[PDB]
Amino acid sequence: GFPMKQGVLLPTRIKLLLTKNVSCYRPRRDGERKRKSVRGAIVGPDLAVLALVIVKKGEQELEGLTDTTVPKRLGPKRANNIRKFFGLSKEDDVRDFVIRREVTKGEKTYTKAPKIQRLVTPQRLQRKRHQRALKVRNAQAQREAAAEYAQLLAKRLSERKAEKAEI
Amino acid sequence: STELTVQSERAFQKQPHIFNNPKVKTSKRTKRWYKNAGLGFKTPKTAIEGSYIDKKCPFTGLVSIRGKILTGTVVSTKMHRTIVIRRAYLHYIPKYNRYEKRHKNVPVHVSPAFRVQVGDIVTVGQCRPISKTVRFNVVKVSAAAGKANKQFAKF
Amino acid sequence: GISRDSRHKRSATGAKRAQFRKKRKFELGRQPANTKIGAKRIHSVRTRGGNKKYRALRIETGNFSWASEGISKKTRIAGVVYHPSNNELVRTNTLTKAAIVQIDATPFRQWFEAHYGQTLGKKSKNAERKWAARAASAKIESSVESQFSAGRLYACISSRPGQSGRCDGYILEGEELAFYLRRLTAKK
Amino acid sequence: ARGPKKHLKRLAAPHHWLLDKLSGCYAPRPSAGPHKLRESLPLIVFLRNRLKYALNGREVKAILMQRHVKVDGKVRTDTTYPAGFMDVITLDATNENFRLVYDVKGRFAVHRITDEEASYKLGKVKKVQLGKKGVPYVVTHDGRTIRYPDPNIKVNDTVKIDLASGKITDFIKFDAGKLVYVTGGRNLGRIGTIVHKERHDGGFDLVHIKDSLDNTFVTRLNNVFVIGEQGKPYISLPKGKGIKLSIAEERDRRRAQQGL
RNA sequence: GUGAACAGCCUCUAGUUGAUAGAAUAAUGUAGAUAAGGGAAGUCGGCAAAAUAGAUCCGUAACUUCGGGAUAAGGAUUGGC
RNA sequence: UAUCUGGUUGAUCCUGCCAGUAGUCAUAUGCUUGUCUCAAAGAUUAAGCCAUGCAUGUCUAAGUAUAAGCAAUUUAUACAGUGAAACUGCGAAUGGCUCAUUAAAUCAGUUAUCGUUUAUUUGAUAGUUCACAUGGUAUAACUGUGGUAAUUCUAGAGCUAAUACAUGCUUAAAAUCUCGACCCUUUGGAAGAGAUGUAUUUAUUAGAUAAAAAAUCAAUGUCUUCGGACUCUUUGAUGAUUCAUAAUAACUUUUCGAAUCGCAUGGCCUUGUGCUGGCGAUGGUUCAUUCAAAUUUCUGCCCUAUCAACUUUCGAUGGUAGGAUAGUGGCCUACCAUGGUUUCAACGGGUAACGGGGAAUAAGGGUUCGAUUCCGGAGAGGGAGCCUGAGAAACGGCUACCA
RNA sequence: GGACUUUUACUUUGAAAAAAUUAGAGUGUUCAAAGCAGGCGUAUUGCUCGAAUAUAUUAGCAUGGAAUAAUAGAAUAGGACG
RNA sequence: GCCCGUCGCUAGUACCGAUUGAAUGGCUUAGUGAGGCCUCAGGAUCUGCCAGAGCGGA
Ligand SMILES: CN[C@@H]1[C@@H](O)[C@@H](O[C@@H]2[C@@H](O)[C@H](O[C@H]3O[C@H](CN)CC[C@H]3N)[C@@H](N)C[C@H]2N)OC[C@]1(C)O
Ligand SMILES: [Mg+2]
Ligand SMILES: [Mg+2]
Ligand SMILES: [Mg+2]
Ligand SMILES: [Mg+2]
Ligand SMILES: [Mg+2]
Ligand SMILES: [Mg+2]
Ligand SMILES: [Mg+2]
Ligand SMILES: [Mg+2]
Ligand SMILES: [Mg+2]
Ligand SMILES: [Mg+2]
Ligand SMILES: [Mg+2]
Ligand SMILES: [Mg+2]
Ligand SMILES: [Mg+2]
Ligand SMILES: [Mg+2]
Ligand SMILES: [Mg+2]
Ligand SMILES: [Mg+2]
Ligand SMILES: [Mg+2]
Ligand SMILES: [Mg+2]
Ligand SMILES: [Mg+2]
Ligand SMILES: [Mg+2]
Ligand SMILES: [Mg+2]
Ligand SMILES: [Mg+2]
Ligand SMILES: [Mg+2]
Ligand SMILES: [Mg+2]
Ligand SMILES: [Mg+2]
Ligand SMILES: [Mg+2]
Ligand SMILES: [Mg+2]
Ligand SMILES: [Mg+2]
Ligand SMILES: [Mg+2]
Ligand SMILES: [Mg+2]
Ligand SMILES: [Mg+2]
Ligand SMILES: [Mg+2]
Ligand SMILES: [Mg+2]
Ligand SMILES: [Mg+2]
Ligand SMILES: [Mg+2]
Ligand SMILES: [Mg+2]
Ligand SMILES: [Mg+2]
Ligand SMILES: [Mg+2]
Ligand SMILES: [Mg+2]
Ligand SMILES: [Mg+2]
Ligand SMILES: [Mg+2]
Ligand SMILES: [Mg+2]
Ligand SMILES: [Mg+2]
Ligand SMILES: [Mg+2]
Ligand SMILES: [Mg+2]
Ligand SMILES: [Mg+2]
Ligand SMILES: [Mg+2]
Ligand SMILES: [Mg+2]
Ligand SMILES: [Mg+2]
Ligand SMILES: [Mg+2]
Ligand SMILES: [Mg+2]
Ligand SMILES: [Mg+2]
Ligand SMILES: [Mg+2]
Ligand SMILES: [Mg+2]
Ligand SMILES: [Mg+2]
Ligand SMILES: [Mg+2]
Repeated sequence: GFPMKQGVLLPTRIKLLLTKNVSCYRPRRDGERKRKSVRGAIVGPDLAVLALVIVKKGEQELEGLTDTTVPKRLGPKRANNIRKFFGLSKEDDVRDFVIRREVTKGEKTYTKAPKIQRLVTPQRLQRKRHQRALKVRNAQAQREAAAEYAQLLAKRLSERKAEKAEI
Repeated sequence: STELTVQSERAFQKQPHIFNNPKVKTSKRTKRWYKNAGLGFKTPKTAIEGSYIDKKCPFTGLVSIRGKILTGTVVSTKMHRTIVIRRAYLHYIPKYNRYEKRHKNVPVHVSPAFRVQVGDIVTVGQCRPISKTVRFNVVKVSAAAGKANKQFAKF
Repeated sequence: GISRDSRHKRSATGAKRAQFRKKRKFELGRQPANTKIGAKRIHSVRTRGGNKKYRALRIETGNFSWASEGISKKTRIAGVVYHPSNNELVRTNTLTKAAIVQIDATPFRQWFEAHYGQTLGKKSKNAERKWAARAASAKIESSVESQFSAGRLYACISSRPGQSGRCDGYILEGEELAFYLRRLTAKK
Repeated sequence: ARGPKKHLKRLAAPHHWLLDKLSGCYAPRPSAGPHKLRESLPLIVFLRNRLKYALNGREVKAILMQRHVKVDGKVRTDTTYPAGFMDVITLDATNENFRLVYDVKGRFAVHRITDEEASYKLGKVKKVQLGKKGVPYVVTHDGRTIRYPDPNIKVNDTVKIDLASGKITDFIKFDAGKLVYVTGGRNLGRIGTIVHKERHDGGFDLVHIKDSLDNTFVTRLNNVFVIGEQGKPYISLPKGKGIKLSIAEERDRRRAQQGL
């Protein structure tokens, strides 16, 4: 049952150290590395099973493979992803261009669809406008508070020059 | 110790960030930074008049004196730019209601501001760790002779 | 791994100390960068508390200041002529703090003969203006001057390249450049 | 020991909390915040043991999660929040306003104030530093960073604070003859008047104090919190106003008037 | 010349190339070699044989007539440029 | 709460022990056992070994839902209720257990950080960046086709998201700097062009005060009442700094400066789906604060000389330089010096030794104990090594060895 | 703030000192070991005392003391004051 | 009367003692040396700035 991990260049099974972001290993803790037993990448009589992907068709259709056909699972979700599945540029208003899936509860047959993420909304510009707002509205108020000091200290120095008259 | 060569190390010895501009011609040569260590301690003249370098000198160097301050007499001058003092003290045994003589030998780095001799009492301020042994630094020298003169020639 | 603990070593009395507890990740130490010249390549140590550090090895360029000219220009590093710690660093041309290199002089020569116009060693309207407001300060030093003919200037590395990833420093000048000048050709 | 400790065993709990030996295992651990672990009251010890409004801890959260509690105007929904000296706890139901302040015996007091007095509070400047880009900032025993202050404010002084905004509305210097609050030391909780301060270059300035019964003592400069000018406190003092009768003079007060 | 050396190995001067000869290459011999794994089981007996080996640096027990035992034992190192 | 009695002689008074007597927050054992309240307990031997179960998980109006999930009705042809799984985040470094180690170690009281790191909490802090009606893919769950006696093992194929992954726009006023096309001869003056947030590395300048005045040399500031003249604008903290902070020249596989989410939806016309705006969530750099951490100053241990010299192969003591670390430091490395401890007991050996709070015994003085409910330290069979992370040299994490 | 100061032992006082333990005030857990509670009316809409105190020592810091006991000084004056 | 030493019976404890004795625990020269980490490389296949080409990223 030991899988093939490409890159080893061996007919033989060898043990390795497996990490995040490599196959044959599903790390069960943060930073967990585990020593597992990988089967080599070169084919041999020793394999119970082999995995093959068809690069080109052939003069004979194959029963459960070329003859039949499957649907994809889910349609585009991200806005521009629907936009670039259908090729709509940014005008065409991808809302009604979302894909919808049916289902039926005891003749009640119903509808559902994605929620288009990274959609441009009126709500979403209200925040953007608000952010450039706070940042400038804050900016100047600190300049005035700075002038309150430049007045408080400079008019403290006009108290210190006028007390020289008391001397 | 110290007391010549100023440059004797393969490294060029200099104070950090104290710059003598070559184009601006000075008749004093060296521009020498110092401070007063504080805690009511005179930064001595020789720290200013001196030509020396050492960065473990609490007056011209980058170590700061803080924490304990200690009295003790110098038993060993044998190390260059550090020395060991014997601070004695008495220990009270409650059962017998008496005292027993103890001592603790404190290595302390002596800046080359001072000429220290064996037998001279010394005041010593605490500083950051300097060497493996030395957490303390010579600050004030309390004995200028310690019988040195009473030995004299015949006549 | 490496441990900077004093729990090893010995007493001041010269007593063997027993092994107490274990190594902790916070007593830790790491390998020397042994940073070199050529082909900039740098790895980043992730240190205690976030705090990336930057491992120089193979840096061919760094920012060097002209001490008495108040200006700084990045150059090439041409080698290492000296080092106070181990001579093997000069031989291997390894880059460390207080390591004596040679740099370029051309970014400094391009800038001096612009800011001044005095053509080391060897017409515009407002140009001759400030050129004349200058000089009197154009004398420099014979020992920095004569260097410029060779096309390489004696600098000193003031940074920690394995720590900071940058090789920076100042041009040897005045008393330092005078001193290394002795050991430089009293060793060579 | 491999990390920060997240519990408190209820013995090592600070005793000015006045928590009973049994009935539990652990104290609540005061969270990080304005006030230090040793010196602080968590709202749970307040809303439960002091004010007896909440019997559980379960009730203390079921309360705080209604926003009812708030400190210095902010709502403060965290149970272990490290409330402490000078803090103003305002229940909007019951319209109660408390300032957290010390008895003479050294604990925190349950001491009410007006709807008005609630809106300002003192704090002691713990250092005066020049911040980034020139702005000098002052910072207080309760952890408030306040910028653009009066250059005549120095360390160990005290400050009036707005609590709506945070600005300084007045500053009381540290000079001989000021009303003073003792936070820390055995004398903690005693009050007022500062006869002298002994220098001691090298740390730990001693401060003599005389209350007005004309009793005298000393504490650390660090333990001196300037509360105002002689005879006039800037905030409402509690019953007894930090005098300290001896165990006999407190024995006659109890063995005479109240009750029998 | 190598080297501690008048050792061994190679050389210069000189002096020989003298000792029956040819052709084969069985056994058995004389003289010299090497043997997988085991390691004295062989044998009166380790007979024979093998292993050791120089230098530089480290390290060295009983015991002793204190002179020794000692190269004890046991280690590391070694070219070229 | 200051107590003795019995035992050597034929008798005697002594020495001196045995024995008697008393208590024990001290274990064990034996006989016997009705009640209330309180409640220690596999420490001592063996930190010896372990079957099984359980002991660490986690979601708000508010980072990602198209479950082929349930459920609504009830407004939602993008979504919206509720919500397994999975991604994202955080936690898993606390707790709990044990005392093996450990005798200048730990620990305790007392110091130090002008020697360092710190998630978080709390308080401050951001107009400066070159499709902005908001830019790119690449994946789990899932789907389906699979291998193995065997595990929280996973392979191949087909989808699809983000506060994951990786990119990348933006904003006022002014000012100081450099360059500088021209004309201009005079103390000469100039349109216009760039640069300037923050963070990083370096170097240089400021960061004054110790009481008062003068000539000269180069550069070069601000006023002419045209010869000359000229500042009482900066002055922060500490016992003390190269400190806080500031400025100049550059440097950078440029750190950060919101491509985020919940509620509500209200103005304002010059009517463009134009331009605005509420209550708060999560973030984000720096500084402080807090929660911590790591070192650290003085002084303090049991028995032992049938342990008297110890330390420096191969760091012992110190210097210089670099490397390294979060940082100081022989922490390591090069060259250099010959140093450091001890009869005031070093060094060594032992400890049926973790240290402290405390415990028993009640003239005082002492003696004896403390594995154990609190603090500190160590460890998770023995050793080392390490990933993740603010935090571990973690063990209910991994890797290796030995068992 | 400047400029200097022979250094010690001792004894005074103080500041800084975890809880629990202990000593001990308060409170009638029905007594009691305990515990730190509780105690009062107008017991249908509240009032209110509490949770004291002391011990902590050797060392460290701060301070009054100048006896007892050490310590240094002027003699080949290289002495003191100006 | 008391009383001593060899000799002799019985029991117990310790000592010396060939076995170049044995065991436990801890340090250690030398030899060999897993492992992760740093570093010099490498480059199953897969992307960057439909004949094809340059130099950076995974
Ligand atoms: C061997 N014979 C005995 C020996 O057994 C021993 O006996 C005495 C005995 O005589 C004493 O006791 C005698 O004398 C006492 C005089 N007051 C009274 C009691 C009586 N039995 C005992 N107290 C002690 C023994 N060790 O001492 C004396 C002895 C003669 O040597
Ligand atoms: Mg940081
Ligand atoms: Mg102070
Ligand atoms: Mg201090
Ligand atoms: Mg020879
Ligand atoms: Mg020969
Ligand atoms: Mg012939
Ligand atoms: Mg013959
Ligand atoms: Mg023949
Ligand atoms: Mg023939
Ligand atoms: Mg033959
Ligand atoms: Mg052969
Ligand atoms: Mg063989
Ligand atoms: Mg063999
Ligand atoms: Mg053999
Ligand atoms: Mg044989
Ligand atoms: Mg044999
Ligand atoms: Mg035989
Ligand atoms: Mg025989
Ligand atoms: Mg024989
Ligand atoms: Mg033989
Ligand atoms: Mg051999
Ligand atoms: Mg041999
Ligand atoms: Mg060769
Ligand atoms: Mg009993
Ligand atoms: Mg009965
Ligand atoms: Mg056990
Ligand atoms: Mg076990
Ligand atoms: Mg929902
Ligand atoms: Mg998760
Ligand atoms: Mg724990
Ligand atoms: Mg132990
Ligand atoms: Mg914040
Ligand atoms: Mg984020
Ligand atoms: Mg000064
Ligand atoms: Mg600096
Ligand atoms: Mg700075
Ligand atoms: Mg969203
Ligand atoms: Mg050194
Ligand atoms: Mg360091
Ligand atoms: Mg033990
Ligand atoms: Mg003990
Ligand atoms: Mg005790
Ligand atoms: Mg204990
Ligand atoms: Mg137990
Ligand atoms: Mg541990
Ligand atoms: Mg072992
Ligand atoms: Mg071991
Ligand atoms: Mg472990
Ligand atoms: Mg476990
Ligand atoms: Mg655990
Ligand atoms: Mg074995
Ligand atoms: Mg074993
Ligand atoms: Mg005690
Ligand atoms: Mg007899
Ligand atoms: Mg025996
Ligand atoms: Mg070895």
